[PDB]
Amino acid sequence: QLTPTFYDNSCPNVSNIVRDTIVNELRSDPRIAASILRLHFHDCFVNGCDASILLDNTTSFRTEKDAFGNANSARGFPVIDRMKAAVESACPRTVSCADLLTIAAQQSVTLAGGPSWRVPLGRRDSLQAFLDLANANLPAPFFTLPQLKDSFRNVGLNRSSDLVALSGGHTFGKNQCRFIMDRLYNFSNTGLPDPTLNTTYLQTLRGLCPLNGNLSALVDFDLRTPTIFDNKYYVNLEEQKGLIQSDQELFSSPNATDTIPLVRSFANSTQTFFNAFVEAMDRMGNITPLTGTQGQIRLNCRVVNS
Ligand code: HEM
Ligand SMILES: [Ca+2]
Ligand SMILES: [Ca+2]
Repeated sequence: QLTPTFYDNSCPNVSNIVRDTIVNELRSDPRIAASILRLHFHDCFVNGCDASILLDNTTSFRTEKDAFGNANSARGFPVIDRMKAAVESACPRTVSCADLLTIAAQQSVTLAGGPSWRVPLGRRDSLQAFLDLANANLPAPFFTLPQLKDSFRNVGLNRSSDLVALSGGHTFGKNQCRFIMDRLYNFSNTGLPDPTLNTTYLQTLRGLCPLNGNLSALVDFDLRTPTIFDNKYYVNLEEQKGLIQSDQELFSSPNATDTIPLVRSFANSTQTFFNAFVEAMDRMGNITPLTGTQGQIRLNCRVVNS
């Protein structure tokens, strides 16, 4: 069983070391908090939160970094190496990369203005990476609501609250133009924009992402508070201003009978959202972890110990 007090004796200052690292990085890169939270999400959705995503290529297995959901998208790996080194110095061979990334995700949310809580700990590190599983398990922005629900259920999160609350991670961070081009100019081969996208916002997004333009150009997920972790993400959905298809479907999909009330509830109360986010985050952080003597305490998050 994972427990929040796992390192209270072996490495009491682990959380503080992680926090300090993120604080320093944020000065030069205000996007790092969002990036780190996303890394934890992509870790947990593939064989569980086992730091499998942090592993680099080997001649026996490919890195998840080349998955369709990670390539030229996932970022912040050097920052993780930095805090890991700092933690190894303070507490040699004690904190697993999987736990480190979980704490980093929680601290990132808090630093961005979100809720503060102690995450369950005790996870251990994987002995391999899973590229095929990542391509199969990571959801895509073009998924319909039923597909989004299927993706979450596939990894163990059955609750619509899990999906709606965790999608709140899009209250900050960046998104490439490439992922919304269809919504802007030709959605579902209709030759028309996605009707669920607010027409005023459509104009703005088209100006940021012109047809035949730079597909790698970045746009803010939350037009209200781009770098602050708050419930504004849901207020946007209510006004048809969710950035990607998967965002707006939580409120506009024909299958959203169960998610609409959750979206409204989170838009109406920050407390309601924050409570749900912590609950969902801990549930996601509890997906098939390696514990006890299973796996290892990786010294270099990029490679399995030898
Ligand atoms: C429900 C399905 C989800 C889909 C389809 C999805 C899709 C995406 C896409 C397309 C991007 C843009 C990547 C890029 O342009 O490079 C992204 C970014 C991001 N996502 Fe999600 N996401 C989902 C769920 C989540 C969850 C559960 C979290 C965390 C709790 C999360 C946190 C983030 C963050 C913070 C970013 C910004 C990262 C950065 O700026 O570096 N996402 N997501
Ligand atoms: Ca993983
Ligand atoms: Ca925000």
